[PDB]
Amino acid sequence: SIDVKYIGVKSAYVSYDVQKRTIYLNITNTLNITNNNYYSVEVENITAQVQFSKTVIGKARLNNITIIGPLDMKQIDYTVPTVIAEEMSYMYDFCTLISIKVHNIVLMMQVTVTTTYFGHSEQISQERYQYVDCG
Amino acid sequence: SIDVKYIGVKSAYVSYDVQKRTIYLNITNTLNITNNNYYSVEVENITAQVQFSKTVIGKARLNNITIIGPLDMKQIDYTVPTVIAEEMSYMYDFCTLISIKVHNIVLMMQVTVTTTYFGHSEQISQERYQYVDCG
Amino acid sequence: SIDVKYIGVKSAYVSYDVQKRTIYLNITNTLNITNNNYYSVEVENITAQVQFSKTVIGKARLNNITIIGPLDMKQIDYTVPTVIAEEMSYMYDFCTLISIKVHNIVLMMQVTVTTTYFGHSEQISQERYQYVDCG
Repeated sequence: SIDVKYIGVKSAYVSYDVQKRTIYLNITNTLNITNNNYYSVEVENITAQVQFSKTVIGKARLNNITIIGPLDMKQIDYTVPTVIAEEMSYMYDFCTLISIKVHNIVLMMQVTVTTTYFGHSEQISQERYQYVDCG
Repeated sequence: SIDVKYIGVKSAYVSYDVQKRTIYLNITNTLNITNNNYYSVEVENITAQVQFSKTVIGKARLNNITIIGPLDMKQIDYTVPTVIAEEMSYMYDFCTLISIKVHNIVLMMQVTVTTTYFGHSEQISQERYQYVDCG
Repeated sequence: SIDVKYIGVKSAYVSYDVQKRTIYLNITNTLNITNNNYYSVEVENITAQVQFSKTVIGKARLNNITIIGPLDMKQIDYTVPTVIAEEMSYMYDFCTLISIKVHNIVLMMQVTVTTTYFGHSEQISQERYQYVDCG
């Protein structure tokens, strides 16, 4: 990868930015640029590539075979009872949360059992996260 | 990888930035640039690449075979009972949280059982995180 | 990898930045740059690469075979009971948290059982983290 940048606020080549309650008087500028970028990414000069796969079974006897794939889940349990009794009193709540399995991002590729691969593979993730905000 | 940058606020080539309650008077500037970037990334000169895979079974007897994949889960349990009794009193809450399995990012690649791979593979993650904010 | 930089606030080539309550008067500047960058990353001159894999089973007898993958979980348990009784009194809370298995980032690659690999592999992670903020 090339130039995978995360900028918090602002990005530029040249910036003359002026913000607040300042004062200019008689400012002069100038700029001369000769930029050039000969990207030559991910090029191939191949004569004979032979991917392959096979299986040969002869005079065999096979019984009770099991091939699971990854990331299984079984017999899980969640129990979040919230009981509230009360009598002749005073209560008050604010910004109460109960969270179970709260996802944000799930990126999956080549999640297989068998995988012959030739080439490139990328996974990029840029974000600004904030779960709870109260006051 | 090339140029994987995380900038907190601001990024530039040249920056003349002026912020607050300042004073300019008779400023002069100038710039002469000859930038150039001959990226030649990830190039191939291959004559004969032969990926492969196979299996040969002959006059065999196989019984009760099991091949799990990675990242299994079984018989897990969570129990978060929240009971509140009360009598002739006063209560008050603010910014109360109960979190179970709160994910943000999950990036998975080539999560397999068998994997023949030829080439490149990347995984980039840039972020600004903040879970709880109260007051 | 090349140029994997984490900058807290600001990044530049040249910076003339002026912030607050300052005073300029009759400033002069000048700049002459001849930058150049001949990246030649990850190049290949290969004549014959032969990845491979195989299995041959003959006149065999195999019984009760098990091949788990990595990162299993079994019979786990969590028990966080929160009981509150009260009588003729006064209570008060603020910014109370109960967290169980709170993830932020999970990056996984080539999490396999078998893996023939030829090439490159990267995993980059840049972040600014903050869990709880109260007051």
